[PDB]
Amino acid sequence: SYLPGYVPKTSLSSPPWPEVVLPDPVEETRHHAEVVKKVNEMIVTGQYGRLFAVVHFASRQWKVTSEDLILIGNELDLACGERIRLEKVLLVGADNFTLLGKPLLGKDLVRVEATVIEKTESWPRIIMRFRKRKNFKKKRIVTTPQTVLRINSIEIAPCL
Amino acid sequence: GLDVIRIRKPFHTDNPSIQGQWHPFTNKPTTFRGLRPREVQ
Amino acid sequence: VLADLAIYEPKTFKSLAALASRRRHEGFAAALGDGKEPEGIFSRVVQYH
Amino acid sequence: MTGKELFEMWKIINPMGLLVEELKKRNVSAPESRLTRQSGGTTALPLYFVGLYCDKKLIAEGPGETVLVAEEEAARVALRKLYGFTENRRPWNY
Amino acid sequence: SSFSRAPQQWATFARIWYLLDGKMQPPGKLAAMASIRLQGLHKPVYHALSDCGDHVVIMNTRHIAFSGNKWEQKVYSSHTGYPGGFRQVTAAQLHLRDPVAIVKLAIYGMLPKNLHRRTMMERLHLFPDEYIPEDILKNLVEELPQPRKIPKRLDEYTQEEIDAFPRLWTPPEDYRL
Amino acid sequence: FKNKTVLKKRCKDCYLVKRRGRWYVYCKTHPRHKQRQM
Amino acid sequence: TYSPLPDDYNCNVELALTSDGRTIVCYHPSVDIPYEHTKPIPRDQVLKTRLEEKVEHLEEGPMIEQLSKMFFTTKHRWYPHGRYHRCRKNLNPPKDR
RNA sequence: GUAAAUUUAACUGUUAGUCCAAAGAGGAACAGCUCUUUGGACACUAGGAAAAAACCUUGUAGAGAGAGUAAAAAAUUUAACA
Ligand SMILES: [Mg+2]
Ligand SMILES: [Zn+2]
Repeated sequence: SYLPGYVPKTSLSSPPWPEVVLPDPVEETRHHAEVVKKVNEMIVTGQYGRLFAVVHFASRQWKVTSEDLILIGNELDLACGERIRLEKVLLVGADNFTLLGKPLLGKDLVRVEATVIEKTESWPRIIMRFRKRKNFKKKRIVTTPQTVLRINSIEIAPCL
Repeated sequence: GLDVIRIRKPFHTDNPSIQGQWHPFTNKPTTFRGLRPREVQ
Repeated sequence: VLADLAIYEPKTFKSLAALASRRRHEGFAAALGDGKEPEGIFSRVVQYH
Repeated sequence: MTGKELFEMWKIINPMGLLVEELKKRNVSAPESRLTRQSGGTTALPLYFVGLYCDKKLIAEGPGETVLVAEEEAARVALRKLYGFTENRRPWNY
Repeated sequence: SSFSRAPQQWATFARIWYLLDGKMQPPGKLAAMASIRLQGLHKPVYHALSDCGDHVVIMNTRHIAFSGNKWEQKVYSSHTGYPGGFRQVTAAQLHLRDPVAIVKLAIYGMLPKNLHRRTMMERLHLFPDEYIPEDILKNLVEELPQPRKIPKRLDEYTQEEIDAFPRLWTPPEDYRL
Repeated sequence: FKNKTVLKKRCKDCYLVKRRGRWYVYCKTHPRHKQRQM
Repeated sequence: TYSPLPDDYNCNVELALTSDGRTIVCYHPSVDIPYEHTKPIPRDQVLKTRLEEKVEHLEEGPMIEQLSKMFFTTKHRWYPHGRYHRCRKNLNPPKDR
């Protein structure tokens, strides 16, 4: 007995993409709790090494690790050799697991530590404007201030 | 003391990868007995 | 940073691709259902105030 | 010491010999080299991933332009993993 | 990965010998995926100055298929520069003369128009039939999936799907047919 | 044949046939009625 | 029974969401190449075994076409360059990691 | 709603003009034609329409190895008649 809505199996009676069934919500939330608890006990025991992070800083996103260097294109009103905490951590990850913020991770969960090690200027940049047959010719030299930060440590805490 | 010249690549890490740098055979499945395509065995 | 993860962290990029594909399947399921089913685990939006 | 590799600081000659000695003294069967992955092979730019297996279980993998150098690199990777000098190890605490 | 620097670099930048089949495939789709693989645009480590191309071995190029009437419509035009060198051959005539010229020309068109195109075309390998030389066969890795689906003519439908497909109309009993 | 854009039957014996991608008026009894669409 | 991606080439990926729903926890242990998926490793009576040292000197055309056939390039890579480019080349390039 | 306007003082330079949309005039209800009027743009930047003055998008200036966008890719296949 054919259902009122049956189509015979032709080339395009059915969608080309395979049918995808999604798991039921209750079993999926239990599975999420199990996976989160597993990753949490990995964090507790310490089965990780050489964490990396994606950190929002100075309108850019830097993929930093420990013992790293980054060059910020502005002055940071800090003395040299000064230890600061980078906070807007978009991502932290290791081998075998990563943690993803929505869009930012918890400050209790992850810390990034950086150190102002250099306050410098950039090499001179030339701005020249030339429009022809109109005697239009203009030159300028700019030197953008810069700050070199060394990323010291990336630490995570068991809070999932 | 370093030169005020052009700095390529405004970041410097010595350990760029932790999960292993991509090679072509990353994200490629293995085959029974490692057979090449159209191997007569 | 997405290209950086693609080159140097293939497992983190695979996890991101799996998350994106799972969100796609949630979107297709919601559009197909068209009713008031549960919104999905990863289709939830964290609101800020 | 920060940015350098173990066999960049400590030069060795026979990583396969060191590996079989370590596995013998920690009571592990002798490793077997197998061709996990292979590209080219007849050309002037081949690619060989050789895997070192122990009791049918992978312990190391290594790339090379020839089979012998791939096997040597796999031995070095095995030594690294067994000794704790892996690239993704925990960084030094300052 | 804990590789040494030189083996790690070699493993990242090594070349792969992809395999591809003709046999009722459209040469434009063949040429699109072959062009991606020849440029190296399938690699996340791609850069135009990094020479990251791969070898592509296309076989059964004699059995390609054109959608529509392209076998008679499509014209390949060339000019031997002597006055009167203007030659225009249809796609049928070009396929009958050279079994690999159509796929070669399609890939040559889709490759970028710079000085790297000839190097990429040297890494391209085309064979009209099932025969491949032995060294290339021992080089091959990853037969790629075909773009088309080979629409499966009437006589190789098995009886199970034949009688699973329902009957749409009842004919009169006195019709000759 | 005569090249025409509009084809017109001039007899009761003329017939329109589409051959080699073009319409034709063929007449067996009056061969002057042969017309070729262009 | 559902996986967003096939789980047999890089890592066994499992996605999870924390109880507050504020962060996404990914677990991806690497996959290992199976032993059965691998392949086993490839393998004058009276005088010396005199070392077979012949080096035939090919002229430029044959040498370049042999190199081009070997490395799958064109001839233009193998043709030489002038003193202007040779002395413009930087012989002490900068080196990062 | 906004912040400019008039007057007073002192002068230069521009006063050989192009296309587009609209209302017209002359010519052939020709012209990358000529003549007025209203309005744009160009003679200043950038992105698009293939190249590109005049069409479309967009203007106020720098550094960035960040992000959201604007305009932005042509579709069509036709003749049986008792
Ligand atoms: Mg004019
Ligand atoms: Zn007639």
